[PDB]
Amino acid sequence: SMSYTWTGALITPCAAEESKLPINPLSNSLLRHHNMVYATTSRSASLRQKKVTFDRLQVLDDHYRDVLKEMKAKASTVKAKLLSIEEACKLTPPHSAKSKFGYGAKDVRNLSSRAVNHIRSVWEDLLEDTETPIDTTIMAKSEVFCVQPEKGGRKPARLIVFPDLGVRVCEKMALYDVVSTLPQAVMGSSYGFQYSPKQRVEFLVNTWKSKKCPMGFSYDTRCFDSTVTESDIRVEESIYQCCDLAPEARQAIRSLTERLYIGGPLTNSKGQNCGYRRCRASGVLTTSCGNTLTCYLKATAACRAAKLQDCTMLVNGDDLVVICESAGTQEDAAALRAFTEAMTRYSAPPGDPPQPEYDLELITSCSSNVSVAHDASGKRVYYLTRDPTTPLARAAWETARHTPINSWLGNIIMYAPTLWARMILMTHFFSILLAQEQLEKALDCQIYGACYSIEPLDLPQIIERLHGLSAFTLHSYSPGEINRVASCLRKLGVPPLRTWRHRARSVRAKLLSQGGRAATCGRYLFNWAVRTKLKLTPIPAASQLDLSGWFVAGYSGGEIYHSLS
Repeated sequence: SMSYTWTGALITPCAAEESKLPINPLSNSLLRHHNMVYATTSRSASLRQKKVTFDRLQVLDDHYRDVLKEMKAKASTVKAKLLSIEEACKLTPPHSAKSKFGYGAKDVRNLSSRAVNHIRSVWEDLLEDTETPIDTTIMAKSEVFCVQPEKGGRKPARLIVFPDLGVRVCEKMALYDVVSTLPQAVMGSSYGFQYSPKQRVEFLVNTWKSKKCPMGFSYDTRCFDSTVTESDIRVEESIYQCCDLAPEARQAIRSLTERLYIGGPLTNSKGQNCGYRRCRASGVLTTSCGNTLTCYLKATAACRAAKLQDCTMLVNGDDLVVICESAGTQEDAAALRAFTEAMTRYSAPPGDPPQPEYDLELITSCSSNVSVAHDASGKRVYYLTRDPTTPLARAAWETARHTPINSWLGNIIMYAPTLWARMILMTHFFSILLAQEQLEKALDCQIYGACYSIEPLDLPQIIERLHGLSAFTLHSYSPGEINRVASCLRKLGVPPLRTWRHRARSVRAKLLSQGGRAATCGRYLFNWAVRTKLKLTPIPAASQLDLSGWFVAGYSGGEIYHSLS
């Protein structure tokens, strides 16, 4: 069964695609090697198509089936509520794709008579048609990367697939509660999305220390979505069906599974037939939960085949980390081969093969690795961090162009404690914000496929809740970490880490100068940039935050918008 089949209709853009970074002043202040920062366009989509299109063989064994039965037994404890139309409408992001039926996302959120009526009619249809494949749009995704180690050697665009806005509101009705609460229920400590960065590094470390003589490894899969088989999607459904569901909810899931999730026609932006899909659609609500479930099922089966001892997993969609138990160096390298050849039977061959690590800090996952620093107390605090090449690169983009999602905002949130988000991302953007009278404005950002609307003035307490107060006091960062950031600041052409210190003093003074919530940003965020430190006490607004539904579930192209209605 082919992941995709094509007709020859192109993957068309719906608008004008920008490919290169503008030489903006605000841009160049951050990053001067602007010819290194590109964005993806539909021009590279056929390259991608060649990567994602293959025939997939799949052979399930007793291990797989044991594990599946164990997951279903736990999913049987779940009682999932059916959402009301209004409820699912509220969950729709305001700048989500308009419906081909002359109503939009802002219409849905407003309960526009028209939108609501043909959401209803779509729901009705899901109950009375169990067979007809639902149409989908296929699109080249525009993302900014920095170029790489070879020649100018760029990633092709990712392909997104999504049904109509109406179906997407329906998916939410039938399945939001299921995909929000079943992953934790089935996978427990291993479901990665339940974790704020603090909690995530805490789990990783505690898992590590709990071991004998720990061995760990990431496992990258080649184009995961393309490997998800029709079987995979049906089995996924068999798990959902173990929930207590409402009768309509149950037929809705059964219909969506047959009509949408397992495959269907792909249409371009010109309304032409592009071809057929028989694997995971990136942009349906089940994509994150289903990927996580499927990954954790396959991984856990492959462990037992590989005979790895006392494994623990952290699964985030298709990103898999495994901390387990060394049996000797050559033995370990041999079981890691087995895990792979077993994953390959399950139709999940590896990107570049898994490599046993023996330092926790060496293992990468979710584009991330644990690192160590010290708080003001000299006490060693663990934190999570990554190569800043991509974040800074996109930071360079959102500076020079208006973008719907400001990744930097999310990046300062998730990577509050990191050297590079503190010295560059915080400094850069706050000097901009201050020089533009735009601190009180709220900007949209994503955390785990979920959109929030946040005012940057509330960044210190959001950072304290998630990361701790030490994330304003960290120093003595590790050598290699420091050496990676600096090495990256060269590549991108970013002023080095001593440059950013002065700029910070300047804005920090400009921030204190304003009192109110502004000043507490300057005092807390940029306290690193002085030696006569102010001293830092718990912020009153910290505990009074509603950070519910923040680190509960992942919604990768699930179209979720948790912020205020």
